Amino acid sequence: SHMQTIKCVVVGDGAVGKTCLLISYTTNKFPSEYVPTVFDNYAVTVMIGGEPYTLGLFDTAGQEDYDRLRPLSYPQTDVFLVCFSVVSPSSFENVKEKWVPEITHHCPKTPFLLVGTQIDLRDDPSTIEKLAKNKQKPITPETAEKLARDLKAVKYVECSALTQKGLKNVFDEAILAAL
Amino acid sequence: SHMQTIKCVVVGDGAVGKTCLLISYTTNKFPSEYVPTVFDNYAVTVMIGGEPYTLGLFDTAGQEDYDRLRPLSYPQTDVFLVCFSVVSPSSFENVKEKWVPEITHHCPKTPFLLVGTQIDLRDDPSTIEKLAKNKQKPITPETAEKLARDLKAVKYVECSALTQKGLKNVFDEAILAAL
Amino acid sequence: STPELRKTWLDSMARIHVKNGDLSEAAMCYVHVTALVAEYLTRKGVFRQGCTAFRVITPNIDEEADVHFNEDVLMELLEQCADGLWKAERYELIADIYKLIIPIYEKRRDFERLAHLYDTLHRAYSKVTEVMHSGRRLLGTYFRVAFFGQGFFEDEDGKEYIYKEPKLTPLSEISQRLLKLYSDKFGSENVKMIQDSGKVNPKDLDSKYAYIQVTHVIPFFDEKELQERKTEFERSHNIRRFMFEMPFTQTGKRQGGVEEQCKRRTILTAIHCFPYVKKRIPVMYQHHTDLNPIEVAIDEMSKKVAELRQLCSSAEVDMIKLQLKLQGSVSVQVNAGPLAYARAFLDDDNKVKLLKEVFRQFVEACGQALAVNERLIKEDQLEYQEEMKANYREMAKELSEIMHEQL
Amino acid sequence: STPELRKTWLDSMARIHVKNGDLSEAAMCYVHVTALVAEYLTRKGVFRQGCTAFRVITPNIDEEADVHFNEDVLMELLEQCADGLWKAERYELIADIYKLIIPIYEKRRDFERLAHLYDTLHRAYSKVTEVMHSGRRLLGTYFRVAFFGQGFFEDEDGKEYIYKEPKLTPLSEISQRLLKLYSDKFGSENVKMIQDSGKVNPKDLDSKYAYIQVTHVIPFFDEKELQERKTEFERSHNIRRFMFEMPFTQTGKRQGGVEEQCKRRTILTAIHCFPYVKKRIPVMYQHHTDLNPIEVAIDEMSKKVAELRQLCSSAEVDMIKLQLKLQGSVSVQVNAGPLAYARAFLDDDNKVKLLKEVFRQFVEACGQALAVNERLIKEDQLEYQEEMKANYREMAKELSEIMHEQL
Repeated sequence: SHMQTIKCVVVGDGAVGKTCLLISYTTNKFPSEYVPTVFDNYAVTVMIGGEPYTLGLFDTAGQEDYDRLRPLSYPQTDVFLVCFSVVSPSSFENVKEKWVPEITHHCPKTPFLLVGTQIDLRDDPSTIEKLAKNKQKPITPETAEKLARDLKAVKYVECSALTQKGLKNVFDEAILAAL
Repeated sequence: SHMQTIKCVVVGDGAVGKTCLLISYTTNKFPSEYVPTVFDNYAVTVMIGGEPYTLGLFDTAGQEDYDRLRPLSYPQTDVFLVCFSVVSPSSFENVKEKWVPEITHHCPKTPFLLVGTQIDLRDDPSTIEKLAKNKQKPITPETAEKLARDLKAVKYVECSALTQKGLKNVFDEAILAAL
Repeated sequence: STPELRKTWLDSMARIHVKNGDLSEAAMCYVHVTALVAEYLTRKGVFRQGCTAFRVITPNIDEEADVHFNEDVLMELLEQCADGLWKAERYELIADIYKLIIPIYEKRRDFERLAHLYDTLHRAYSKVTEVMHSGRRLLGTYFRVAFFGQGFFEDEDGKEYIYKEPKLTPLSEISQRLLKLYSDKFGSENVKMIQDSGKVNPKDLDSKYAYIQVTHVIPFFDEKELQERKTEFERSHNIRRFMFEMPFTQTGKRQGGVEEQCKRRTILTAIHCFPYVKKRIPVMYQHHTDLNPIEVAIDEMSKKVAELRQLCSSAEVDMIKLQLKLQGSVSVQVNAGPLAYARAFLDDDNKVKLLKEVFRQFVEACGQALAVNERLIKEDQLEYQEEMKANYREMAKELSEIMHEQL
Repeated sequence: STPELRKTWLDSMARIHVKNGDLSEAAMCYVHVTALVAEYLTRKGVFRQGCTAFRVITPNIDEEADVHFNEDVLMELLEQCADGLWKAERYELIADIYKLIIPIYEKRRDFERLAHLYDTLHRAYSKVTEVMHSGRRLLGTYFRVAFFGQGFFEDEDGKEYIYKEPKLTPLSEISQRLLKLYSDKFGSENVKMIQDSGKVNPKDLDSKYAYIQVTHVIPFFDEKELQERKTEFERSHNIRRFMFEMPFTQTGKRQGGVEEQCKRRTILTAIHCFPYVKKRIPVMYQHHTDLNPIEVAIDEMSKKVAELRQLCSSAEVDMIKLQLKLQGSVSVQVNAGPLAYARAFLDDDNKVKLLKEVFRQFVEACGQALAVNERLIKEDQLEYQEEMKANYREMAKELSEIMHEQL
């Protein structure tokens, strides 16, 4: 009867665009066009296998100032989204070093996906140059899929809030994983 | 679905009032009030255990001129009504001597009832006198019930077409016996 | 407070009808109460029509021309009429009630109530096709009843009614019931049944007695009405006129030979239509029409050809009933036989012509009946069937000897 | 033969809508054909109303103002509209169609057809209460779409439409679909997406490119309309106006801090209502209204109190969704927090008053949300719940420091 409300907690470093993509998707607005909110967290209704689902996206701060409080929101979680930007090697690193350790400490059996962000920046000349001067290149899907299977993530998905590419699919998969 | 049409064949001596009571009952007319018909046989719809039933009453001639043809109408019969007048000792006799022999010859397993007629004549002074001068009295129910159980009739029923007493019941029982 | 008082009486009547199992009379009581509340509320501007909106359900509604009364009350009364008419098995009339409430439920967005009434309507129309096929709906039988005996009946003396009886109540049942009822309250020796269906001249009654006349009637319709009322239900609802046929002869009367047999058809008009809030209704007006012996003959022959036709025209034929009717036309044992009409009237007033016509269809009809029966019989007949065929041939031969024609 | 020709076009449109799964547009096509046949037949005196009888179903019917056309044909078309509207999941509109045929079936005594339509109506109203409870009916999402580039779009250049998309089609889906569609037919390097939701000045577009602007909109209703349209369905059917909200700042523009943040609400009017016989409809007229940063603040706060209230007022509460909203009001991690509004505007234009009011209900609402959550939590939270309680207390204290009040 009444529609069911999936709990999805979103974690990752603080400048990988994670909140931006949560707001863009749930408001159906391009990243530059939404009215800023002083509130946290987002709800969106999505259709999967012909059926509607309310997706509750719980946003978290990726900063250390919040290591204590953040895990409080972890009980009752149906699925985790672990975000890093594909043009930020430190982001990717923190998936391995901080993020999946943290969520699997607290929720050993709750599924999670690896979410690659800002994929439209793989094409940005300036971004590629900045990475080059440190002998780095943007993360590829291949290398992200690997980390996903090695870490035991249900799968890897990636998107650009900017171009909207892959955005819908990311949350389609999050719901599929919770079910 | 479609309502079911019970076959009831009516036999007995020719001056016991049998046709009269068939016509009276099926037309809902007192014996003196119905329009005479040159046709034979009658259909009437009756309600039993809350359900309607079409009762087909096949009339026969009680005379010997008809011994040959009469039994032709006996195949497919669901129930027999064997009629005698309760103020006519010969009638009663013919039940034993001619009528049940005939119907059970042809339909050994089809039920029949004994029907006593003209019961309002048990009270007629003139009729009782006529019977008295031959050392006879009108047949009583007791004596009719006996013949009924001895002959293997399902039961004995009796009526007056004149007063309408017992008339409905006679055909209620005929349908109950066919079922 | 007359409206309130009328409702009180109607509600009280309905309860009694319910205990007695007269559920159509209860239902009319609900309709009359609902009509009076609707009349009131339409005048207040609260509802868009009163009384006349219910005239399609019953013409008797004309008789009905607080904050105890409001929209909510009207709604509950409408719902009650719908269930009342369901229980009375008058399914065809439920939509007339529900059309009046549907817009109210729509306006209130009451979708669960809409769902409920549509479910009832669906079931109602399903029952309609069902009983139209099975004949298992028995809406009642009717009788003229009249009482006589000033000393006994006081004001009821000479008054004629039409009584609407339950189901298939036969003459033997109502006549014995009323005989009992009054035998009990006057003494069996002071109560007489008048069987004669003709007008009773009081001047030849014995003041010493209470008399009761009971006569079976059926609903009567003229040609125009038969065309407007196209179903059995439409010929069983809102009926005001009733008819019976009585034998007479000129030498007075009743039952005679075919050559002398007349028939009087009496049409009686009740002051209200059935069904009504009561199960017995005063006779208002009556009249009659007499037929000749040749007219009677024509009348009976026709009803026989139509009968055999209907039986044959059926999707699925009812064999027994076909046999009953066929045998009784061609293999007559007890009564005079169809030929007696031919001898008496067709042996060499020129509506003799018409009796000839009818006899033409009759031979063909019996013919068709034989053909049909041939395909239904299961051998164990066959002889039976053979005889009737032989009887039919013989009969055709004679009608030619008489009409000097084929056949 | 224009009527015949219009029918041919509408029938052809419907087939395409059916293959595409746009069953509301197919259904409107059936309704328009039925309306045109009804118009024709009413003029011939064969049917009692044309076009306008269907206006309740769709105001667009006005656009439609042989012995190929007759009563039988109208009847079959009515039946088709009913099934069409069933398949489009617009259950509430089926009775409007069936009211038009019911009297015809009654007149013809077609009781099996009556039974069938009432069964449909019953199921329709059952689905209505069902989906009103479960939210599983998804009638579609809407977008403003506008194309730019004379060289590419010819006549389509500058034209704005509202597009009605299936189910819950999100911006990411339609925008990528249209980008593909035109990238394919012009070359990916000649096609640009305009993300800016503001009016695009053509004078600053590059003639070398085809541009596409897509912006999500929702149905718009004024106060009077919100009162007439009392259900979600009534706010999803026959809708002509759409709205979106766009951020701006005076120094131009879009996204700024709370102190500088404006919002423009744009109302767009389509030339026809949805649903229609096409799934995209030209914009006819538009206008907008700007809000102040304090007005924006007031706006967002209210939508939050209403939100928390709705969540608490529920028969059965949805705990997760309650937690999502509650946590995001009192335990804010990422964004500025509700207090930022209080600091920026309530620290010692007198509609400052109203922002104070709203903040009063907000603290109470969060309060109620906490109470409710306390009874739903299964211990494994409790700490979580404790923190939010602690956060809520802290927050109340500060708003007093600012409003100099209780709370």
